[PDB]
Amino acid sequence: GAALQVPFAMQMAYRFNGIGVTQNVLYENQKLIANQFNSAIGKIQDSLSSTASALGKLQDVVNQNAQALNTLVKQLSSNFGAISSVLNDILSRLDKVEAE
Amino acid sequence: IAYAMSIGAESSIAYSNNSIAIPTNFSIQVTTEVLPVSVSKTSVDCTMYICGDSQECNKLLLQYGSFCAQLNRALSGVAVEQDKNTEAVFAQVKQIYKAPVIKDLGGFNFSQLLPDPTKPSQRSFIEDLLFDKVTLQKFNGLTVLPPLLTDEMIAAYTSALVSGTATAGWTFGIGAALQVPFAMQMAYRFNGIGVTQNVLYENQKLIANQFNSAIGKIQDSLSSTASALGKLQDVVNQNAQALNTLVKQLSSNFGAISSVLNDILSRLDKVEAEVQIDRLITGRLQSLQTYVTQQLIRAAEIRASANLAATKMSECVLGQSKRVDFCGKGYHLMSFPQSAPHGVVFLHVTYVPAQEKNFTTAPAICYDGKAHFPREGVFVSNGTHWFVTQRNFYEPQIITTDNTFVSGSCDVVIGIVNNTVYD
Amino acid sequence: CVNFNFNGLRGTGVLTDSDKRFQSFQQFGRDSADFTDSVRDPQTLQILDISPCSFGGVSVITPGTQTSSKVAVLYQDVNCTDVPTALGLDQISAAWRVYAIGNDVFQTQAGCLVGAEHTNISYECDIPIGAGVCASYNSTNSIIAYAMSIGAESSIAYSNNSIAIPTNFSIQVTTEVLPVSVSKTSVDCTMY
Amino acid sequence: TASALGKLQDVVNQNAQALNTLVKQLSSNFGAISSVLNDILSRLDKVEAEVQIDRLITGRLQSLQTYVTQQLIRAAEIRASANLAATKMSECVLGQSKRVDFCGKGYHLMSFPQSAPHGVVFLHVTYVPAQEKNFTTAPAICYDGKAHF
Amino acid sequence: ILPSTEVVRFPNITNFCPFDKVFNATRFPNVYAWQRTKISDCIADYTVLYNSTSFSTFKCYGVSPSKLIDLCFTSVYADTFLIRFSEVRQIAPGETGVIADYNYKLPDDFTGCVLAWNTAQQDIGSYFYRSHRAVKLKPFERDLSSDEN
Ligand SMILES: *[C@@H]1O[C@H](CO)[C@@H](O[C@@H]2O[C@H](CO)[C@@H](O)[C@H](O)[C@H]2NC(C)=O)[C@H](O)[C@H]1NC(C)=O
Ligand SMILES: *[C@@H]1O[C@H](CO)[C@@H](O[C@@H]2O[C@H](CO)[C@@H](O)[C@H](O)[C@H]2NC(C)=O)[C@H](O)[C@H]1NC(C)=O
Ligand SMILES: *[C@@H]1O[C@H](CO)[C@@H](O[C@@H]2O[C@H](CO)[C@@H](O)[C@H](O)[C@H]2NC(C)=O)[C@H](O)[C@H]1NC(C)=O
Ligand SMILES: *[C@@H]1O[C@H](CO)[C@@H](O[C@@H]2O[C@H](CO)[C@@H](O)[C@H](O)[C@H]2NC(C)=O)[C@H](O)[C@H]1NC(C)=O
Ligand SMILES: *[C@@H]1O[C@H](CO)[C@@H](O[C@@H]2O[C@H](CO)[C@@H](O)[C@H](O)[C@H]2NC(C)=O)[C@H](O)[C@H]1NC(C)=O
Ligand SMILES: *[C@@H]1O[C@H](CO)[C@@H](O)[C@H](O)[C@H]1NC(C)=O
Ligand SMILES: *[C@@H]1O[C@H](CO)[C@@H](O)[C@H](O)[C@H]1NC(C)=O
Ligand SMILES: *[C@@H]1O[C@H](CO)[C@@H](O)[C@H](O)[C@H]1NC(C)=O
Ligand SMILES: *[C@@H]1O[C@H](CO)[C@@H](O)[C@H](O)[C@H]1NC(C)=O
Ligand SMILES: *[C@@H]1O[C@H](CO)[C@@H](O)[C@H](O)[C@H]1NC(C)=O
Ligand SMILES: *[C@@H]1O[C@H](CO)[C@@H](O)[C@H](O)[C@H]1NC(C)=O
Ligand SMILES: *[C@@H]1O[C@H](CO)[C@@H](O)[C@H](O)[C@H]1NC(C)=O
Repeated sequence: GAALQVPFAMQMAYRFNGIGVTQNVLYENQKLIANQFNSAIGKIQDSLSSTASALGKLQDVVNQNAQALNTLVKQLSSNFGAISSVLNDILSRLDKVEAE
Repeated sequence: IAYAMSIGAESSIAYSNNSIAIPTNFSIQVTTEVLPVSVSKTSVDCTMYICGDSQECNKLLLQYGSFCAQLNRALSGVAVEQDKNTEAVFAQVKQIYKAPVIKDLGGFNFSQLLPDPTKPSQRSFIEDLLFDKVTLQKFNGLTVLPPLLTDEMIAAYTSALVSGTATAGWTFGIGAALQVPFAMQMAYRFNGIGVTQNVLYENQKLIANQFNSAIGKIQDSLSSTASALGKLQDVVNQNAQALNTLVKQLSSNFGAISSVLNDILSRLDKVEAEVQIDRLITGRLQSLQTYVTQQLIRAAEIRASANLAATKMSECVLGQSKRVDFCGKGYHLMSFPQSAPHGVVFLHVTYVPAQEKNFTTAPAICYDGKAHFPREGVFVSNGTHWFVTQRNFYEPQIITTDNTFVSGSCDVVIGIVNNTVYD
Repeated sequence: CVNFNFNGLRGTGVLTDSDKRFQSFQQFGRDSADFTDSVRDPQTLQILDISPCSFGGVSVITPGTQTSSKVAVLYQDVNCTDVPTALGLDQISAAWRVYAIGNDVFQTQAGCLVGAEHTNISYECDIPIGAGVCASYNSTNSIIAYAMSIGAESSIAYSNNSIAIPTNFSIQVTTEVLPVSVSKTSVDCTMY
Repeated sequence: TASALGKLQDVVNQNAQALNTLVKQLSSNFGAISSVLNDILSRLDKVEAEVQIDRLITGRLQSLQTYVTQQLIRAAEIRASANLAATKMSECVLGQSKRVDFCGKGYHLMSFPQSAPHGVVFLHVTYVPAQEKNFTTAPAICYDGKAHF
Repeated sequence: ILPSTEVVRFPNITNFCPFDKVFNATRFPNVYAWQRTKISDCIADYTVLYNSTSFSTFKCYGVSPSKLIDLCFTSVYADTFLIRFSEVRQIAPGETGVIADYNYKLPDDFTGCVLAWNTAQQDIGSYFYRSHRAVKLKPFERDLSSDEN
């Protein structure tokens, strides 16, 4: 359906209520929970800024695509049993019936 | 015409820091999801594909016996694999339950989903519509073995599953089928959501007429638009395009003097035609290897979709799934399965709130220096009184010690308002 | 099944009198993926269709050769009366001529099956024939053929006001097996 | 019964069949004068044996490429099965899963994992009702002009 | 199944083919003015020439000399001329020389048979050939301009 407006403190309170933690828990130390959330956000921001290996899977995907394209342009450089890798000297040195 | 993509209509919600909006009325809608199960079991032959019953061509292929052994074994394994896929997605319950004598189960019409009793067939009306929507080289050795499960047995499976969901309850797969009335079955479908069980017992006729109208609307949507089942037609088109690609690749010469072996065997001596036949048989073997590899990739994708459909039938048909947006856009995920040519079609009956109303809201209630919190639902407020209601419907009652629980003090919580709590 | 040389068009097959539409100048007909399928003889000009000189759609159903060494033959895409015409038993061996026409022929949706007999009672599928029929060996020494039992037909009395409630339970342990990896095979450039 | 663990033996048989078919494809000639390179290098001059060795090396490279591609497909299928097993251990062993018919036929999905040669085996302890009894049923109860549920 | 017997069927043609009026004329033409004779409605015996004619070069491109019996041709042309003994090797597709550039060029998509025999006693005298053309000929072309330069 549509977006029904709910205040964020109660929406956290019913996030805990769907766990097994009783709803009263957040209403005693809401400031502690919010400061823990802010500290965790700052810590994951610092972890993203420091270590350049947390997002290695996307770089592996890009590296696999680049390695496939580089392998294709490397496979283009062989001759496959012909007299040369490039077609220009084959079309230049040989007649049609042999270069076919 | 050329434009930019509309990502959507820009909306805004007034987050006013103390107000909630509560639905006061609901609706029931049926959503259709289409999932492929298998593709056509294509088996190619060693003889009659490369060699047109030719003795010299066969004599040269007798140095490539293991290649066609690989191809035949791989294609037979893929065919057996999709027979297993079709068995696993449909044949989960073993006892084929018969249809009920009455198609009207507490006001909910079921004659569309089940086959009519005055017919010797087994496919229902919706399955007949689905069969009418989906529209479906032998001297080259490309033979399509028929599926192991015929469409009548698949129709019997779907009829057994739909009648089991209509007659039995959640225990359709677990143990034997325990009979439950469909009104109470839908009532405890509602009770596993957050909607209180009393809701269905006030407007059961409205709910049943909504279900009947949704069934008629999805039947009309199946009758009108010929693009709802495009995934199955895409699968059939991919198989036909692969076979047409193979018979088009058969028409090249692969560096030999001709595409066909007859004029090569007729115009040339054996010592010269040996090289040409070797080039042609090498090109055709690599063409078959390409076809078998692409068939393996397609069968892997179809296996993934069939396992997804088996999980959907194990979670949404045999029971109620509480995963959000797994089977349809809604709250409860009770579905009916229908057969389709190389596919399955799920009809999910989902519950969507419709009409909304604004209220002001506080988390806790201070009574006698004690903070009471609601056991279920939120504390809504009218212009005069304070009530408590459930989240997914508007049914308010007075604040009662049975509906709340006491915890903490009245100064440790922010946003609290205060009044009296009834005893 | 003959070798033919029609105007230098060497081939192998069975020639059958056909009525294909040719022009006044056409000498052979291209069909499927460039195959000579209709030809014209130069003497007493008429149209001959080159059928392939046997049937490629022949399946063999067997148990293990360490078990029985007993065989059954399935012909697809064809009836079972024209099995001698399609197979061509004028040239095939004597041991094939039992399975070409016999006392144990069975027409089904997927052709006909020779070597197995129908029993009306249905069991679980051992060897998947296809199109709903199955074959087995357990069934004093023969391959049996039947239709698949989809399950035992049950009925539940939906009586509009009655429930059935369990009064006793049980606990059972079920075993599921999942593969995790395969052998890590590495090949070398040298020595292969 | 020696057929309950047939999936692992199917995996091992598929790997062994792939390796055996690779060493069977090594025994062909691919249009050259012989399958082995020793008699080609012994009987022919280099200018003529160059073409035969080129044909053999092209055929063997395509055989290796076919084997590597089929190994990639098999590794994709095994990756899907291993991710399913990881989800099963994270949901049915590490805790209780409320999904219907995910881990065994029953109600609660508490599982024990055991190792297996290139595999895992889950033992689900499931709860199934056995004995049934018929009763008559009404949804609500009217007391004092009020409907109790 | 295996093949048996033959259903060889060839057209009812009874004419024997005039090899003596195309291979044994009184004097063969010049190479720069080569004649072309269309051969039609005859039988390609190739066996009356096995006596008293020694074939110095019989090279067939596209077909083989061992399979000329089995084939019936739609149409045959015969280009006939007379050259020196060392210049027979120039009549092949994809080749240059004096005869292959300035008198008679053969196409790259050739499907035929070159048939040449030495005869130093039948033809005695003087013949003409072109050696100073500005542009090489197109295939199967003829030029008779004696003083084009
Ligand atoms: C809640 O919504 C449903 C439909 O979404 C309403 O049901 C309709 O009511 C009108 C008025 O009586 C009928 O004419 C229609 O036949 C009903 N069904 C449908 C499918 O439109 C219902 O009245 C609404 N209830 C409230 C309290 O607003
Ligand atoms: C619930 O209240 C909000 C807040 O007013 C409504 O959103 C719109 O708010 C702006 C200013 O805040 C008003 O000018 C609009 O008139 C409001 N919209 C409407 C349709 O009145 C929100 O719409 C209200 N919910 C409902 C269901 O009307
Ligand atoms: C419920 O079923 C269980 C087994 O399904 C019954 O337990 C058995 O009871 C008999 C009778 O005393 C014992 O001999 C067996 O050893 C028990 N265990 C098993 C595994 O069979 C139990 O009695 C049943 N209870 C009721 C009330 O019917
Ligand atoms: C619960 O009641 C139903 C209804 O009778 C039982 O189903 C069968 O019903 C037919 C007629 O409807 C009777 O003739 C049969 O005798 C009933 N079966 C049996 C085994 O008695 C159903 O079986 C009952 N449940 C149980 C567990 O007995
Ligand atoms: C040798 O060649 C000559 C001429 O090429 C052949 O002579 C012809 O023979 C046939 C029948 O034998 C006669 O009808 C012709 O009149 C002959 N032609 C002449 C005399 O010019 C002769 O047959 C050949 N012999 C062999 C053994 O091949
Ligand atoms: C809000 O609902 C209560 C229900 O008892 C009613 O008494 C009150 O008058 C209502 N107030 C408004 C502003 O509608
Ligand atoms: C929400 O924020 C506004 C803005 O300051 C404030 O006036 C209001 O009291 C807040 N709501 C509650 C429940 O404190
Ligand atoms: C109720 O709340 C008001 C304002 O929030 C406060 O002034 C009053 O003292 C509260 N009642 C009691 C009994 O504390
Ligand atoms: C001669 O040619 C005609 C024309 O096709 C044919 O009908 C006839 O059978 C032929 N006779 C012989 C003896 O080949
Ligand atoms: C044989 O098969 C054809 C089509 O496959 C069918 O029309 C016919 O009825 C069958 N039986 C006979 C006796 O021809
Ligand atoms: C199948 O044949 C058996 C053997 O005579 C017979 O007893 C049985 O009744 C038959 N099945 C049916 C459904 O008639
Ligand atoms: C060709 O003609 C010459 C001169 O007429 C003659 O001497 C010779 O025998 C002939 N050869 C053949 C094969 O006819």
